[PDB]
Amino acid sequence: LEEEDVICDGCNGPVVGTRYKCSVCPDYDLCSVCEGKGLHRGHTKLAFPSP
Ligand SMILES: [Zn+2]
Ligand SMILES: [Zn+2]
Repeated sequence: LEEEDVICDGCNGPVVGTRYKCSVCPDYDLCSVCEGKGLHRGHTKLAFPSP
């Protein structure tokens, strides 16, 4: 089947658990690893569960 998966704009890895979606940039997300590394710090991101 076709599934919609979230891939990290930082490491191209899967975004599972908590996803950080930028509130300004279009279709931009980070995994918790890339967030921890402090990527995309200039913009406010939305943090919510990624099932
Ligand atoms: Zn990442
Ligand atoms: Zn942004």
